[PDB]
Amino acid sequence: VQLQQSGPELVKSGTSVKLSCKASGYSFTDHSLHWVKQSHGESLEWIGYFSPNNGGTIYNQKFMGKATLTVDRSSSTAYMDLHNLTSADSAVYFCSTGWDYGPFDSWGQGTTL
Amino acid sequence: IVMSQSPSSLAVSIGEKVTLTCKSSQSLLFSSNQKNYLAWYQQNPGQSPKLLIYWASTRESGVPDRFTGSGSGTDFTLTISSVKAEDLAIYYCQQYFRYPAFGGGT
Amino acid sequence: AKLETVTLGKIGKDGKQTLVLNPRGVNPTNGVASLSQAGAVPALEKRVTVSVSQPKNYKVQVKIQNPTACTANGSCDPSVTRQAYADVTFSFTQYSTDEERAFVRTELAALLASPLLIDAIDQLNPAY
Amino acid sequence: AKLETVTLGKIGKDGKQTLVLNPRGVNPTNGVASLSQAGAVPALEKRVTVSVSQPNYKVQVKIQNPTACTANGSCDPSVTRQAYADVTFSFTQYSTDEERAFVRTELAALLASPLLIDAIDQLNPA
Repeated sequence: VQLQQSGPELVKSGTSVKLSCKASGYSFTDHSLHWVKQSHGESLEWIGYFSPNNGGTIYNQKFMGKATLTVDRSSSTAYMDLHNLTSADSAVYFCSTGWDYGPFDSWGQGTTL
Repeated sequence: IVMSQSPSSLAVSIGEKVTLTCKSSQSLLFSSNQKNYLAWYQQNPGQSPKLLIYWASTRESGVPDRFTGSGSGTDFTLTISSVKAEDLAIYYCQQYFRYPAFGGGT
Repeated sequence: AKLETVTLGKIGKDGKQTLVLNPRGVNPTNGVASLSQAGAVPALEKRVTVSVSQPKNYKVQVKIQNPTACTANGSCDPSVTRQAYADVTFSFTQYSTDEERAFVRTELAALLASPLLIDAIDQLNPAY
Repeated sequence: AKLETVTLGKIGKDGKQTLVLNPRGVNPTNGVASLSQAGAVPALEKRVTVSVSQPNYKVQVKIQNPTACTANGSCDPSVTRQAYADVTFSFTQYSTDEERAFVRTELAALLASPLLIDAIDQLNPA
């Protein structure tokens, strides 16, 4: 399975942005779609994931305020939202997938902010 | 769960049997049978990273045999059978149970 | 050995999957344990039952079964189409030390990963 | 696959023994493929048999372990007690590869859990 993200974006001040991940070639029956981010240069951080078999609304700590994960099952497209933009809109965000508790199998290219 | 690692940078050039070490803040024997939950990623400076080793001792399909991983209860390491031309860039480590958490650099 | 949650790791055809299953009591009628996976529907979850008998020889029995669900058109509630079964039984005797029983268990456990069994089960081709 | 010499490692309670066994022909009456260990005596023999059927496919595996004791007032040894085992798989016609592989791997991994080793080595109810 291969998935690719949708385009660099440029936003100003604090508004709402639309980040989407287009996944084609796998079903949401058991896999979990993660939303890891790298920020800039060094280190990378976790955000959350959506899995129908574990609740699908699990967020990393201190990220509930600035994250919202929604998935459209018909189009097999998963897109996540941001509310406030002070330092979060800094650098590239990644989109990953994998088994229920296994490692991260395959990633797509990341959009930069 | 903090995942401490080796210092930020090394300076191995060629031929050297360089090894990368890592330490965990809590024992990773989560599974009932004695199976670890680590994975090693390498990321070239340009594009997204790739997966190299999972279960801390199993090589992923499509990876040269020069890579080798060994693990223990709480002290893991990654040893490569000498460094080739293209084996540079940052190496990451991750645990993937409950709440995944990366950490560290080259 | 009190019942508790069991987490098996490194399973599947590609060796990346895993499942977590938790106890569901013991039946007083025949003294059989039970375990199951929290699948949000009681009828579509994999389950395991293990029981050891008493004498004039002992007998340990393990059963594994898991169904497959398919949502046919003209209805909303999923049903079960096919099931895959399993069965294991041991017949040790009274004068058997733990060394022999451990040897048998380890032999059976390591015989299920050799190429012969993984070829005879996955592809269902008889050995010749 | 055709029968061939099979070697097993890390066998035993302490995980240090090694069991090597070689093919012993195929029975044409009911199509069971046997295996055996070169123990120099046919009676004191650890044997394994595997066979699959044809139509609800059925797969059967049997393990037999005899124990030898020096009989009192005799020269040749005799078997005293025997340890048995049995495995049975009952997949269906439309079952894919992934389901069978999942069942086999689950059975293999579950047999090394502390619950099963307690229930078999010590024979205490769960």
